[PDB]
Amino acid sequence: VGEILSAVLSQEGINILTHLPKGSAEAELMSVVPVFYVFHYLETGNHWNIFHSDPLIEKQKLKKKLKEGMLSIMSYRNADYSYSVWKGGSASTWLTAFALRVLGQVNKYVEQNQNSICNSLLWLVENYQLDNGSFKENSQYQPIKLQGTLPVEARENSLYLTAFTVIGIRKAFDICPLVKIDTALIKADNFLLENTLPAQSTFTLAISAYALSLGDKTHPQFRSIVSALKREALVKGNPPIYRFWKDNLQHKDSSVPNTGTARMVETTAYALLTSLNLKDINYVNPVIKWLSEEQRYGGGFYSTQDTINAIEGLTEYSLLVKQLRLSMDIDVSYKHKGALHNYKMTDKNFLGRPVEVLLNDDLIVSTGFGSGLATVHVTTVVHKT
Amino acid sequence: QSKVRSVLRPSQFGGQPCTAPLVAFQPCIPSKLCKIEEADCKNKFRCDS
Amino acid sequence: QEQTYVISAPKIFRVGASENIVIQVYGYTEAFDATISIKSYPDKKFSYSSGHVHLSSENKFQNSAILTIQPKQLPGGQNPVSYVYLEVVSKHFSKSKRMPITYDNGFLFIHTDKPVYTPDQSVKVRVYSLNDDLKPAKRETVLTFIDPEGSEVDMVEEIDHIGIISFPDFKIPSNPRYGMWTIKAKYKEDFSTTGTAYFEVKEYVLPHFSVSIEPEYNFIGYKNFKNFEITIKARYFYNKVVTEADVYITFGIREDLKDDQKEMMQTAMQNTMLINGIAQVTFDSETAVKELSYYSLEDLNNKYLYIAVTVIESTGGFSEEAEIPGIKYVLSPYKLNLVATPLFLKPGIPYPIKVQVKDSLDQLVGGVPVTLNAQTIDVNQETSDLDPSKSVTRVDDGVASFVLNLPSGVTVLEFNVKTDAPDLPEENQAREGYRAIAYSSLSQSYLYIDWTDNHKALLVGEHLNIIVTPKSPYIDKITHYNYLILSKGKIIHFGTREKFSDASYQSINIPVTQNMVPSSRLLVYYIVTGEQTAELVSDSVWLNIEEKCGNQLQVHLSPDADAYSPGQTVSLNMATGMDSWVALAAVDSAVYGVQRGAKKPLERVFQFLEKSDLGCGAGGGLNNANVFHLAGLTFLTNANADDSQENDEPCKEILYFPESWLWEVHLVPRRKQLQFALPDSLTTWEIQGVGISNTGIC
Amino acid sequence: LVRNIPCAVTKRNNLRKALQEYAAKFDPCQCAPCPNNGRPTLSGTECLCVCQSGTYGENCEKQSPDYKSNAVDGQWGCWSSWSTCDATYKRSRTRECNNPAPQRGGKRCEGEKRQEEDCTFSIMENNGQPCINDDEEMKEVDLPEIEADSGCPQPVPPENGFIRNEKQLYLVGEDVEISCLTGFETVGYQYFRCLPDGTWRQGDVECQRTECIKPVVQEVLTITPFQRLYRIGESIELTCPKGFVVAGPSRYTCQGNSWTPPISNSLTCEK
Amino acid sequence: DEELEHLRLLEPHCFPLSLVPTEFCPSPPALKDGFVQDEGTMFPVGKNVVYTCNEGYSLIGNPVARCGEDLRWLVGEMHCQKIACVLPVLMDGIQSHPQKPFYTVGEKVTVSCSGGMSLEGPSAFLCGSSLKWSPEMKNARCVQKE
Repeated sequence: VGEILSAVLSQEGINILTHLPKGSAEAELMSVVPVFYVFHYLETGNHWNIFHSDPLIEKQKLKKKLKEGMLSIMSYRNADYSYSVWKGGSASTWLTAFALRVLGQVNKYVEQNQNSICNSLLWLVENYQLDNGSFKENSQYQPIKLQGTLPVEARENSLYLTAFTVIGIRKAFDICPLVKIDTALIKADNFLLENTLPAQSTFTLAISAYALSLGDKTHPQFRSIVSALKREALVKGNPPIYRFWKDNLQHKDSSVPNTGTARMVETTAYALLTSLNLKDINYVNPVIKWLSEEQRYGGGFYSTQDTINAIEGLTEYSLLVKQLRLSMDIDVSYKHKGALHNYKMTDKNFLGRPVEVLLNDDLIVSTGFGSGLATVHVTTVVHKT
Repeated sequence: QSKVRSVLRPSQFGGQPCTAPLVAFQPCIPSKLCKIEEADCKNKFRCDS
Repeated sequence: QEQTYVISAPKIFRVGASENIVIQVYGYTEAFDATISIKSYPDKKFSYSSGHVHLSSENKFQNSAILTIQPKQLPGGQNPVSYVYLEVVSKHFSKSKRMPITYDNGFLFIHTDKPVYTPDQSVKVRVYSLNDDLKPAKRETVLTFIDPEGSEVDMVEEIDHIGIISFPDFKIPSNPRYGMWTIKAKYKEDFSTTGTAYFEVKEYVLPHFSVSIEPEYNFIGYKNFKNFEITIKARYFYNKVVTEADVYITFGIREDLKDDQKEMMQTAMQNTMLINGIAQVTFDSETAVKELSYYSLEDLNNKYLYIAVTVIESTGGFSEEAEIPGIKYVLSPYKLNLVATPLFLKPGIPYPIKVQVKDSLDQLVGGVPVTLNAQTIDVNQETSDLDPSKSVTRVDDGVASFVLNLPSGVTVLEFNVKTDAPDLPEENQAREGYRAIAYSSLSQSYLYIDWTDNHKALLVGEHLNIIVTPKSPYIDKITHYNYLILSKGKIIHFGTREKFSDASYQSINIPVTQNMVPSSRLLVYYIVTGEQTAELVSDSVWLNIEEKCGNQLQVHLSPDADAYSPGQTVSLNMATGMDSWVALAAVDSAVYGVQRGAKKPLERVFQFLEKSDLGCGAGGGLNNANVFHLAGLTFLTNANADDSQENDEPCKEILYFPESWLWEVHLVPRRKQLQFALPDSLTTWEIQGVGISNTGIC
Repeated sequence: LVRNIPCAVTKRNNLRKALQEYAAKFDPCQCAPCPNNGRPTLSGTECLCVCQSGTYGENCEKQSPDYKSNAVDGQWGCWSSWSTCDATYKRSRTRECNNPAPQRGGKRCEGEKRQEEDCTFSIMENNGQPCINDDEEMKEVDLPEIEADSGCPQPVPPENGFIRNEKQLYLVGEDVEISCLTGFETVGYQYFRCLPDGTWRQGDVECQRTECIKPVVQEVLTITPFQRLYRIGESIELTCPKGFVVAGPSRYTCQGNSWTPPISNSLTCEK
Repeated sequence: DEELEHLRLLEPHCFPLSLVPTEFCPSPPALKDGFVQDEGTMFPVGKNVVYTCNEGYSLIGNPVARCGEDLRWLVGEMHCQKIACVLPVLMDGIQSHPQKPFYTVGEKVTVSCSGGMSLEGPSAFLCGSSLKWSPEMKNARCVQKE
């Protein structure tokens, strides 16, 4: 795996566990949503194997607060499985996709009634899909800037919203894979792949890159958009020590956390998430180094989106680093005969001695679940007339 | 390492001044290293200052 | 500023080494203790080592602490510790300095039983493994074979119990890549030293006779371009001349010592008969090249004459191919360099200068005439000149020695040395020039080592006798001067040399010890505190010591003859000064014949031990801090000096028919006899014993 | 002004924070009010009064015959503490402007009674501030490395291939693994071995076509998208099921060569 | 009272010094077939000491001990392995003639097989490492026939 650049939330993530009042005007949502993410982060690591100090170890109480959160958010579900900013508010597709994202993320840890997910997904598809402009938003009358970003408004607002909704669906369709939801993903991914490439804004480019990374990681259009994003990147150092993305100069004013720094962090975290999904650790590392230096984006996070996406990205990166840890006992065995060799591959002993495979058998190489990544090569040497 | 205290009220109208020092400093052995960098301002002429 | 101290330390601490740190204090007269410690940096929190030393009149206020940074006490992990605090504490002073540490303790010598292997052979390999003290390291060693692809092939770790690590035989993989395989050895654990060796995996047959191409010299210029005699000799490895053979010579104009279009010279391709094993030949570049190619002159060819030679026995089925990869056509053949020349003046001491003359594709040219001319700059730039002295280089050393009587007024000398090449103009007889600067004493408080240019190697157990004169305004106050003897990084000896009543001072009379044998460095220093201000005054000289082995292992066969006979039972006698391990290897001399100049595995091993010398140059220095730094030391002092200004670039100044058998390791308890049958090969068996004991490798 | 120094941005933000704290600690709001509506000022830890013209003495205590005006001007009180974050996660703090209360026609306090700040929270573990400068951004346009190691540059993959493990420079003997885009599959030795010379040992690998991606079209539809990927052999209908008239052929199918239809054009039906 | 310790710790030469240690460990513990190669009494708190084995042995593990602030020697796992080879691996009862519990490095063992039986193995081999023969006496058979 190479350099495991290690970055973590402080125990001051008690700030997120013990978040600002659960008040009206969706303040409840801001309070509880981050708790899912922080629970996931703690799950994805030693944090509930060990705290050296200031322990958040009472994962039982944390899970209680988590499910009380999931209750509070399910409260926001209207009659016909839309979500709304208010119990009686205008049905928001944005909010609904956000909820769906949350619920999909958490369903790996708390089982929840998937029928509601199916119904809200097919609601979002059938009522608000339209061609070229998927998941077009029903008027919420205002951007709730505390919860939404402030997108770019004139153009690619629809590319933003399609990206957001595709992300949510990709996070939730895995737990209700109804066929028309897949058809809707085909539609939305195709529209993103076609519309995104001449991106006006790095923010939109980033988010849509992410959304497609959830989808066909290997589509040529996707790889083009990636190759763009990778060039919007800004760096320091001859080999980049830090890498990040900024647009519209929303960076001159980074002294205090604000909408500009919020957006910059958002688009960076999307880029990062993307990369992770590409599994491009060498790329990722200087982005984790940037994201972990609070000062470079004004100290704290501002709004929800930046914060959640940053926590997500650190979670994923942790995950990835674990998955890459080489620990792979590789069986090689002939097909019709006994075992031939057992390479006990480990980061202490990553090198497989060349083994002679001179018998005429068809040759099998296999490994368990194991861990990490290896490559096995057989060379065939023969004399041809 | 520094140490600080606050005026709970200032002296005024000729009352007794805050004769004691308001900030204190003590030698310490750092646990960490410096990460400051040279100016290294590319083409621009670096004065001796 | 009467009360002052110097603590002198190796410039760099080797982890796991024992670093002898010596403290001198001046102007105290009451005895006091000091502690010298190594503490973790920057926190000073962990004391890696500490030494309590008593400073008193019978000590003469001079003592040393043996401090060792044990490797497992450093935190390790993802980051190595690059720095540590050397600290001193006493009633009178405390100071601490950030010292660099290096994880580089000891030496790994990889001995490969042959330079060359066919496939299907196993390369027997063993590593000789020595501590920084040149003792058996007893560290397990990771040994890594790199195919010339550079791909890692294999790793094997073996416990070191002995200072000899007999690894399992490495069977050449069943489809190797031909050419230069690499073996890397590393200590498994903390120390990150490395050893490296190479072996060529090649399709070959042992050549039957050593065809030798021996040009008069490795360059062609105006003298030779018309006529260049080149001698062929061929001898069997049983060393009897090839009494007759057909010699085929072929020539090429090679632009570079690279894979090339050789532009072979059919004009010059030639035959001769190997009269009694020799054939003198000459190549004429005129008739060869003008008759075949545009090039009228070596003005057009600052290039190489390729030559290849086939010797066919003429009355036998054997044939052997020999080559010279290229002989340099050159307008300007030579270059000067200094050897062992400090470039620092000692005003009033004869300044020795030694230039070597090297040719292109450098060898020592031996007999070139050299002249040296110089300008002498006195104080206030009062400039003057010296007459151009001439000397011929020493034929067996390449060195033209010079000595300039310098007035004590000289502040800097700048001198030029040029080849008086009789066959060239100066415009081709290359010329060089150098600055030599005086010690730049601030007080003018100088110290000189009166080392009489004794570059002839000193003999172990003889008494050194170095005169030292602290010429100072305040010699009234300089009761005594201190000396340190350095060998590798370590301060092996330190002491003090009284002023006699006459104001003569004791010589350094100490015997040269076996721990000095590769080389040593003498540094000499005093603090004089005239007026109210101290000056640290110092000098050093390079000491060339004989490569005397400590155990002096010697190996001989018991019978003797012009030649033994195939299968003859023979006794090998190993006789040693002390109990020793000894590792034996016999190889067929032919195997080196597979190559041109294949160096014996442990060539010049003392010249590798020399690389642990932390100093550079023949001694001297620009300044007291510079004298210490170039000696490979650093110091703590309050005497108005520090060497933190002294950072510099890395310093490069120069000063049955087996092919191998007997691959064995034996305890030789001062004497041992082996018996074995000599194999059936009619060849010279080069049998190499390598001793290992508590006194290192021999 | 902290603008052109090493770590300028770090020290600038530190000194902003500092000036906040310093104001908070030494603002003359905490002085007792000066007489005769003089201005209190707090030099270090002593409050001094700056006197209105027509008032004199060390603390303006006595006034000239013309200073008949008895109006008391309402100097600001100290800012209350920031309130706990509200329903919009804004904190706010207020200063009454009571110190003294404006009386007998004295001027009201000029500055805004209330200030509001968003609650913004530092969640990352703190190593301590990095030294950061106004020069610390550069794009793609950064200089190439000297690459004197001579480790191989990133190779050009086969067409329809991509580099699995992209790196800016590869050490000698690194496998770089080629892999084929969605339509395509690696047949052969997908791996290139970075040789010490910086040549790649171009592997015997080519991306054959197995699949065809849902085609781009000149229209909102003119199609039925049965799949994202249609196997070699399967077929597709470009179709305009109502009102609009076909201006191009309909049935099309994946051959592994390419799409039989035009890539640049479709039925261009009237919708 | 902040003066009483902190400046004495930072600038110890500036106060009445007390340089001779006051807390000492006991003697380092003994070692089987080895010894502490050190001054046997001077054991201040925090002093390192290092063990070595007697001649014919190698110190496996960590040679280094430290006198803790508890006045106990913190010492790692360590053991003196003998240099000599273990027995040749008698998988087939092979009649090793010069039988010993241990065989010096470079000592030649000679081996045969019961008469009428015949070793599929080298009759002689030299010890190379305390756990490794040369040739590798992992295995040799006896049952074969002349």
